[PDB]
Amino acid sequence: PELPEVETVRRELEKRIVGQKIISIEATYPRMVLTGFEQLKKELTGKTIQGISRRGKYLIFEIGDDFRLISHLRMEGKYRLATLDAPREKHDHLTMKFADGQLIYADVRKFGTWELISTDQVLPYFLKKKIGPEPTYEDFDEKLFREKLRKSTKKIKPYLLEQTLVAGLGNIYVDEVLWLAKIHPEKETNQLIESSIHLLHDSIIEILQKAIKLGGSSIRTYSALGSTGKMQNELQVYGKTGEKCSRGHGAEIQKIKVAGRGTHFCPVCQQK
DNA sequence: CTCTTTTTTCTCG
DNA sequence: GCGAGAAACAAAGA
Ligand SMILES: [Zn+2]
Repeated sequence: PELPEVETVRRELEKRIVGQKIISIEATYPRMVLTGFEQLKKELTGKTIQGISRRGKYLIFEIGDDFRLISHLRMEGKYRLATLDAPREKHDHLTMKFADGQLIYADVRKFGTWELISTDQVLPYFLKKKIGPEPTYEDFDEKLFREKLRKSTKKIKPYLLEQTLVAGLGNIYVDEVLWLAKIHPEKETNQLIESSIHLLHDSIIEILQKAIKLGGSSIRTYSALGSTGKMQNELQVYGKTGEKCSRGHGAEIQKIKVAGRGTHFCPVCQQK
């Protein structure tokens, strides 16, 4: 997932598991708990979930006053809420059991991670990762953004993916954003002029907030939280190779590889 | 059979 | 520091 999908999951969990006491925690893949599964089981068992937050693509479970469980779903992680007698599925790895249901984490590729940290360590955790601002008009300052782009000869798509200019873009929404802002993904950032950077800044905010409003992009429906999204029906370029650009000049969307990633763009709208 | 494809961190030169 | 490439891992498709 990217930020809109994680925010969608966050909202669903907030409605369903806040106020619930954790009765037990069980793992079939304890190695994804990077701070140690037995420690996490010992500390969180019997605690009540107080809230669910998010920073960038990270989910933050607030559990008791003093603990934060930071979860990253990486490429394929999925949460679902099930009854206590639901059968195990092949790629289920962790479960938090409540009195009347359980929260199950599944991840086919085993990339997702859980980290238990203290409340007063959450802000340092994200500072150490150098995560950039949230994609909102209030937090995402164009002036700093502009200065960072000016100092770099990185290509704009990979620099946006780093999460340091702004948090939350992944491959789908960086392709959508650069098409909307009419910028080629291999454009060196120090060549962008002020008006392009302004359009890019606003396009990042608008695309991600639209995606959040529509419940994220679900390339299929699942048993899992966040699988009811509708943003996938609004994508203009991601996965649209060979289809016509929707601005209607008859150009086909093309797919290239940029810094190892599949990259979809309109060669008329997005000139190098 | 092999190769390629689908977030963050790691290696190497 | 940089960029390129690969790796953690699993499954599907060519
Ligand atoms: Zn176009």
